[PDB]
Amino acid sequence: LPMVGPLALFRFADGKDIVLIFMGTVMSVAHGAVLPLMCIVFGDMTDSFIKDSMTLQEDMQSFAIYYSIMGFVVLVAAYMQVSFWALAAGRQVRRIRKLFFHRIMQQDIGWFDVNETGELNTRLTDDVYKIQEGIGDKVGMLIQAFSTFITSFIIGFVKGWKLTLVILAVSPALGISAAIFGKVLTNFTAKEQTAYAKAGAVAEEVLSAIRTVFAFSGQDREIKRYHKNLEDAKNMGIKKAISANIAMGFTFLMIYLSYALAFWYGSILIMSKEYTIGTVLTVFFVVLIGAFTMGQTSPNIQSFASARGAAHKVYSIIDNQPCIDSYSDAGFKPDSIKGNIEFRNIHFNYPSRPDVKILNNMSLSVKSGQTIALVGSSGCGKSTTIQLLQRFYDPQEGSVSIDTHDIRSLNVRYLREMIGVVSQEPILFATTIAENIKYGRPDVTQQEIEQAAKEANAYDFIMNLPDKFETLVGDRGTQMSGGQKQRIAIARALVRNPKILLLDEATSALDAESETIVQAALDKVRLGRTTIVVAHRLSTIRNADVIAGFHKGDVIELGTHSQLMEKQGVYYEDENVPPVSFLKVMRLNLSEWPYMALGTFCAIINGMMQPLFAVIFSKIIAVFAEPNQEIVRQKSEFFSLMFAAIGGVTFVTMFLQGFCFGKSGELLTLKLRLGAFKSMMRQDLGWFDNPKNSVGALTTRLATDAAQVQGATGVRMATLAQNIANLGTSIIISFVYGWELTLLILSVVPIMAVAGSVQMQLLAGHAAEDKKELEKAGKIATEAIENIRTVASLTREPKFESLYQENLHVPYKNSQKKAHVYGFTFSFSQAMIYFAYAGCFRFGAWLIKEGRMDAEGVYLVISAVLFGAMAVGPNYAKAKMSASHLMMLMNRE
Repeated sequence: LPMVGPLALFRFADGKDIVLIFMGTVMSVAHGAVLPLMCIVFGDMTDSFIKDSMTLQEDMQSFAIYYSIMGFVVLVAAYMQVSFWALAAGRQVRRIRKLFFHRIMQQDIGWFDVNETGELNTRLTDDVYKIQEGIGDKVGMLIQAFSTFITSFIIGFVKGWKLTLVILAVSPALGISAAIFGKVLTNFTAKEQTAYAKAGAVAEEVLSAIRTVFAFSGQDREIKRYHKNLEDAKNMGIKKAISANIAMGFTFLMIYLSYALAFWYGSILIMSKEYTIGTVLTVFFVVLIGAFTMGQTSPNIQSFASARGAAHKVYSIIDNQPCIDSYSDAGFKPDSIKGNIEFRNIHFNYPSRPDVKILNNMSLSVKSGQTIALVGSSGCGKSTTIQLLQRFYDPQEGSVSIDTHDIRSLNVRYLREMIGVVSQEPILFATTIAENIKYGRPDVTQQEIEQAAKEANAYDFIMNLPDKFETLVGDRGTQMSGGQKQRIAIARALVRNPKILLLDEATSALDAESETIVQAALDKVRLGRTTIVVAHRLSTIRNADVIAGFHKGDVIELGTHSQLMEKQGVYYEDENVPPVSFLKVMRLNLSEWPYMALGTFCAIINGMMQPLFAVIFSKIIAVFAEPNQEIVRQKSEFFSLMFAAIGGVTFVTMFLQGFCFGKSGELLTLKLRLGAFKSMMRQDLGWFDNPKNSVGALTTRLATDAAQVQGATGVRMATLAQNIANLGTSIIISFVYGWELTLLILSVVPIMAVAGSVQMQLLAGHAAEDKKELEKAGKIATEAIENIRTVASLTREPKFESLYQENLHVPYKNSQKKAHVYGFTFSFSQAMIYFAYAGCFRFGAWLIKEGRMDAEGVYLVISAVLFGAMAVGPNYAKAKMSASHLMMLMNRE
C-alpha cells in the first residue's frame, strides 16, 4: 500500500550510476522515437508503390537504406538501453544488499524480535529481487512507451488536424462499448458465479459425509442431484460463455467499425485533396501503435508500483537508525578492566511488548574473579540480565557499570570481545569445524585450538574426523549431536580469551555421557573466569562461592551458599500418468460428435476470416492508385461496407462458437462429473487408504479440473483450428502468385521467432543456472538472520559481511553476463522485424521490376503474412493433468 517518490527509487546512485541512468534514459527515448519513424517510412513506401502502380529504383533504394539505418539504430539503441539499465540495476542492488545488511546488524536484538526472521528473510530475497527487476527491466521500457506515445501524438497533430479526432471518437465508443460490455458482463457474471454454488455445495456436503450417513443409500439421491443440479449449472454455464463471447464480439465490431469510419473519413479528405493516402495511412498506424503502447505499459506500471512499494520497505529498514552505535568510538576504552560488574536500579521494557517490566531494579554486584551463578524458576526472566550485559537492551534508567564505567558510556565493540557468551544451541555456521572454532577471534595460532580441544575434551569425538579440525561439519549442520556441538561452541568461546563469561541454558538437552563431559569441561574452564551462568543444572548452583536469587526478574537475595540453600531452592505427470491422449477426450464425447463438428466448422470459419482482413487491407491500401476519383470513393465505400461485413460475420461466428462450445464443454463437464462421482462412491469402504484423497482435496479436484477440462477439450481444438487455418491461408495466398516471396518470408519470420521471443528468457541454458544461483544466494542470509544472536555474541557481523560479499561476488558476475546476453537477444528480436521488412520489401520491388508480381500482390502478400504471423497468439498442461486425474479416478473399478 505505502509508496515512496519516484526519485527515492534511486537514492543510491553514485556518479557512475547517474551517468548510466542518463544514457539509459536517452537511449530509451531514442527507441521510442524511432518506432513512429518506422511507421512514417512505411507510409512513404506505400505512397511510392501506389505512384509506381501507374521510376522506383532510386526511391526504392532510398527507402531500403532508410529501413536499414532504422534497423541498425534500433539494434544499437536496444542493446545499449537494456545493458545500461541492467548494469545500473545490478550496482544499485549490490549497494542495497550491502547497506541493508550493514543496517540490519546495526539494529539491536529488539529490532530483530519485532521483525520475525521469516519476514526479514523474505524481504532480503523476494523484495530485493523485485527491486532489481522493477528498476532494471521496467523503467526503461516505461520511458520508451511514454516517449512513443508522445511521438505518436506529435505526429498525429502535425500531420492531422482532425484525423486524431475520429480516433478520439472511437475512444468513448470503446468506453461505452465497455458499458454495453460492462452492464451485461457484470450482472450476468454475478448471476453465473452465484449459480455454480449449487453444484459446489451439493458436492461439498456429500463428499464430506462419504458414507458416514449410510450414504450408499444416498447413491441414488446424489445421482438425482446431478440429474437436476448439474443440469441447472450447465445452463447457467452456457449463458456465461455466450455472455462472455458477445462482449468480445461487440468489442470486435466497434474496433472494426471504428476502422471503417476512419478509413471512410480519410477517403473524404483524399478526394477532397487535403490529405495524401500515405499520410492517412501513416497517421492511422502511428495513432494505433501509440494506443497499443499504453496497453503494453500497463504491466510495466504494475511492476513499477510493486517495486516502489518494496523499495519503501527496504529504504525504511535502511534509514532506521539504531538505539546503539556499535561501530563508532563513542565511550571510554580503559584498556585495563578489573572485571567487576554492578547493576543498580535497572529498568527496561520490551520494544515490542512494553507491559513486560521484568527487568526490575537489579541490585547485583560481582567482583573480579568472583564466580557467581544465577538461580530461579524456569522462564522467570533470568536471561534478561544476560541480554543486558550483552548490550542487547538499553536501560532507560539504572546504573550498570563495569568497574566504575557506565556500560552505555563505553564502546560496544571495545567491550564485546572481552566478554564471551555461548548460544542456547550454538548452530555451527555454514562452514567447517576449523572456521567454527576460529570464529572466537579473527586470528589465533593452532596451539590455542589444541588447548581449547583439550580443555573441552573435544578429542573424544576428534579421532574419526577425516581431517580432524579441518573436517567439514556436515550438510545443514544437522550431523553432530548436541553434546559435541555444545563442546565445540564452548571451545570457540574459550579461544576468544574472554575476561567475563556468560552462558545461557548451555547445560541441558544432553545425554548422560555428554552432560557429564560438558560439565567437566565447564568446571575446568571456571578457573580464572568470573562467569554468570544461566541454566538448570544442580552442580553449577552448588559449586559457587556466592549465589543469587533471581526470581520474578529481580534480585531477591544474595550471598553465601547456605543462605541461598535455605531460600526455598528448586527441590524446596507424464511419467506418472499412463499413455493418454486427447483422442480419449474426444471419444469420451462420441454422443456429441455433431456438436464438436459444428464447433469445428465455426472455428474454421473464424480461421478463414482472419486472413481476409489482410486481403481487404491490401485492397484498401492499393485502391487509391486508380486514375479515376468517382471509382475511388465508390470503392472506399465498398470497403467500408466490407469492413462492416467482417465485423458482423465475426459477431455471428463468435456467437455460434460460444453457443456450441459452451454446450459441448458443459455436457462433457456433466458427463465427467457423473462418471467421477459414480466411480468414487460405488467403491468399497477402504478407498480412503490414501490421505491425499481428503475431503478438501477431492472438493478442489472436482471444482477446478472440471472447468479446466471444459476449457481444454474445446479451446485446444479451436486454437489448433485457428492456427492451421491462418497458416494455410497465408501460405496459400502467397503461393497463388508467388513462388519465392512465400519462401523468403516463411524463412525470415520463423527464424526471427526461434531467435526472437523464445530466446529472450530460455536459451543458452546458463540463464536458468544463474537464476538458480540467485535462488540459492540467500543460503547464507537466512542462516545469518537466524543466528544474529550468536553473531552479536561473538561480533561476527563484519565477518559474515565479508563472507556474504564473497558469496555475492560470483553472483554479481553471473548477473552481469546474464544481463548482457538477455540484452543481446532482446535487441536482436527487436531488430529482426526491421530487417525482415527491408528484405521482403526490396525483394518485392525486385520481383515487380522484373515483372513477376504486382504492387497489389506485393502489398497483399507482405501484409497478409505479417498479420498472420502476428495473429497466431498454457492450459494444455492443466488440461492433461485434469484429464489424467479424472480418467485414473473413474476408469479404475
